[PDB]
Amino acid sequence: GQSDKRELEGEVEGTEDAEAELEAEAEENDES
Amino acid sequence: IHKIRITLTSTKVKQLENVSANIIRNAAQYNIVKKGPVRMPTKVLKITTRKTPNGEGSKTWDAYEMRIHKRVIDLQAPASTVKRITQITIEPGVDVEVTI
Amino acid sequence: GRVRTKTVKRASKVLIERFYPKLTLDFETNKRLTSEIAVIQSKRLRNKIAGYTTHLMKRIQKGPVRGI
Amino acid sequence: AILSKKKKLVADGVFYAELNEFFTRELAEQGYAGVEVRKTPSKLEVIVKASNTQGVLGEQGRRIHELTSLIVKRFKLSPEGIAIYAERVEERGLSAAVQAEALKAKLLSGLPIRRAAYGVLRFAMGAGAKGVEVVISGKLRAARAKSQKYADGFMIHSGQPTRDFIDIAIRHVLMRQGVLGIKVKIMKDPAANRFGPRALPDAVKIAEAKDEDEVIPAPTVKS
Amino acid sequence: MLIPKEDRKKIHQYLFQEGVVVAKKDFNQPKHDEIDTRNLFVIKALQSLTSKGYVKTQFSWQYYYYTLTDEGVEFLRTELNIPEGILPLTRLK
RNA sequence: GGCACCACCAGGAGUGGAGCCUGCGGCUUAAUUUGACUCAACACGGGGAAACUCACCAGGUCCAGACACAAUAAGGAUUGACAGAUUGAGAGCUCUUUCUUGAUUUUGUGGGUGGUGGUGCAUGGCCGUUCUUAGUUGGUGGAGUGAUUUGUCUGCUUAAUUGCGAUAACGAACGAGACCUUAACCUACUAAAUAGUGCUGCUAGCAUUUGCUGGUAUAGUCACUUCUUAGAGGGACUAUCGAUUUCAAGUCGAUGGAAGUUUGAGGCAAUAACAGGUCUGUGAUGCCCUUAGACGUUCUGGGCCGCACGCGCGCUACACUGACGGAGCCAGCGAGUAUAAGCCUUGGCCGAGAGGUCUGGGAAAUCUUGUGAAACUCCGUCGUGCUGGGGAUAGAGCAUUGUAAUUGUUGCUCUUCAACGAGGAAUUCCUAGUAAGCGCAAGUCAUCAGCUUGCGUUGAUUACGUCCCUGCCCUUUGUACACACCG
Repeated sequence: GQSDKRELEGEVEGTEDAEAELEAEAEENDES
Repeated sequence: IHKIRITLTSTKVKQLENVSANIIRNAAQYNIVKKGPVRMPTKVLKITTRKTPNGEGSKTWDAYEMRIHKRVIDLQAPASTVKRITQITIEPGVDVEVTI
Repeated sequence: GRVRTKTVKRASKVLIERFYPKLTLDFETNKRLTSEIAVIQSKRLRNKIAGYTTHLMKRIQKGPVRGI
Repeated sequence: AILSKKKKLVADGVFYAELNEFFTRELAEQGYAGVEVRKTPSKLEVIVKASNTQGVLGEQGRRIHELTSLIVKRFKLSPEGIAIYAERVEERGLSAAVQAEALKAKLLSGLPIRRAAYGVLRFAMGAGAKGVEVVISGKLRAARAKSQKYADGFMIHSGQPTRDFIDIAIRHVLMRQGVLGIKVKIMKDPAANRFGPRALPDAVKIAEAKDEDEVIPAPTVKS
Repeated sequence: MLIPKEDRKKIHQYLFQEGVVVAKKDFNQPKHDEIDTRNLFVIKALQSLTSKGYVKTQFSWQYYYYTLTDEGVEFLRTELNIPEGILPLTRLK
């Protein structure tokens, strides 16, 4: 990631993947 | 009544001491005269290897260790009472051997 | 050398700044008193903490101490 | 086979080590975390920890049946001597094990490293882990080998607590160009510890003052 | 490799009925245990099957680990001449 | 400017001078495999290589080439093979021999599979070095258009960016320190016939004083944990007092204390990194080479040991504080097996010894083992002599190890009696149970320890200071360097 680009979207696209998993990982256990 | 010996061995002491303790409790409220637990001199398992996978650099060494501790318990009780104590005080860390 | 660090210096002086009256110019009672006031994970650290605490009180008695 | 006490608990470790290695190779795709061997009378309980306990013990528990059978035939064990159960991990982000292979699957799909590296970091920070650091070193479209460390949150580095609050998992994800080695270092919060120490050695927690009460000169209270 | 017709069979219905195969990586071993045939016979006979997608293979610790696939059962359904309607050990539940 | 026995002061012990074990280069070679060359290469690759390891050399086998095809094939695709020949071989490896099993399988391709092959200047991981030095970073605030800067510093102090102190900074985080393991204290708890003691029996010796020394008691159906072991804890925090200093951080002298040098020693150990080292540890790998007359593998015989030479880690020693020969006789860390393919091996019996035989115990605080070790202590012989200080070179015989000891595995007995009579220029380690002597165990091991890793016995001289040498760090400074002076 040496460019001026691909790191703005290297963070926000990366963090929404985690934000996509916190929601999912909290759905499987509560509704068990 | 029977002259029976029980040995407790493990690598970790909090697990080892717990198994030692409640068995002794099982011989407190039960009026069974008790000998033990006998804290055996600890045996340290050491091996001295070389840090370098190859043979370059400083001469430095890795000294790993294991500490194994033994507790032997002497019992004067029937075979049924001695056997049920171990399954009450079974816990994965300690292996339990009973010898008459 | 026997120079105290900041984690034992600032932790000790907060004790004076909050519990000045019940401390005393004696280590052992201070040693037992600091055992009940602050949660200390190690007894060596508490003996380090309590030691500077009494020494500060010895300084407070003989004059005005700076920073407390 | 009679064995000495020194060579008995050593064999238990080597058996546990070799058994633990086999599960990593065999059940990597289900996010296998670790193995617990709870010795018990008349049974050898083996607890397999994985994120996905449905792929393991799947299609009416077919896989676990052909797994525990693969075990008894190498360890000279009777068929009734072992019983294996599968349990789902409580915190996937807090476990540095599962996220390491979870990173491995994401790495293999060609995703850019910046998107992949931060994709798990915020998940560990989602789980409440006090800190996390991921290191990727090797080659990517270039001959020269370089390293990139992505640290976040609080870190401890030296001393005894590094064994109590830090768990690590190193994997080499297979690339067509060479070897890419990774390291994932994650800390459970000291306040979240239930077994060892609950805080750092230098953590000094001061209680608050009980003073500022009113005292009256000299009464007597008779109850 | 050349395996006699009789010895190859005992390899086959060992891949059925406790069909998970653990073989030590020692081809000069006179006998792989529980399989009354050569140890080198056991590994190679299953290598073809794991070569043509009928059993999984796993290498670790110089120890092999084989398991019978669901797709491999149909291969053994006719070649072993076994009667229909039998599930060896892993599907019993 | 600062710190440092990987620098010096003052010392101690050395090394460097002889022989020898070992390594490096060099030389030779059939191969004498090779990695590594300032600290950070050279008893380092745990690398003490008969076989194997082995990658090398001269020879010989096996496919252990999976799987999809095309070729052939039942009138047999082909494998195992008795006699002989050959070969090192009782390798059906092959050649004459015609037997023998039968669709597993023979040819070519794709596809592979495996490499101690090359590439550590394509890499991972680990280790070493920077550096175990003390250094590193952000939040808010200030400076600057900005990259950045301050914080993160004149001074004192500390082992230390560690604290005081000064302060456009304030309060924090990592590292250090804390933390963990080990050593020292516990007559205060918890217990211990796998530890000991004292009593009590039963017994033995000498004086006869009722005393002194043993053995025995897994029923004397005794007590105890002081000493032996470990688990729960307490105990030190520079404590009190004199000084010195900014009276601050601290330091120096005394008192008590088990301990007042970071209480002693270590484990862990930051931000980025190095063309430091390893593909010769991995079924860890990318690429190049090979892949059946294999660079895979196996087995045979040889090698890493080979010797005109330079160097390093060391051991014997150079004599009398000593050699022997008697007598005294005290440590601590550790290791151990069953149908194996042989462990520790006692006790007894043979052998001068080495070694040999028969039993037992111990899968383990029990037995091996109190590992009754050596220096050391005492008593005599030697009497400064290359002596009886030293055990190189060399011969003969006796055993063990292992299929196999020749290029002597290793030991023992006799004999052979080498230099060495204190080491030039240089240079190394080190401040208290430390240095220096003195032995024992675990490792690589079927045999082999002049080597490491540990342990214990005896046990000092002199500093407790400095920046003079060296090294590094920090600041100021200079730069036309940033692939960063190997520019």
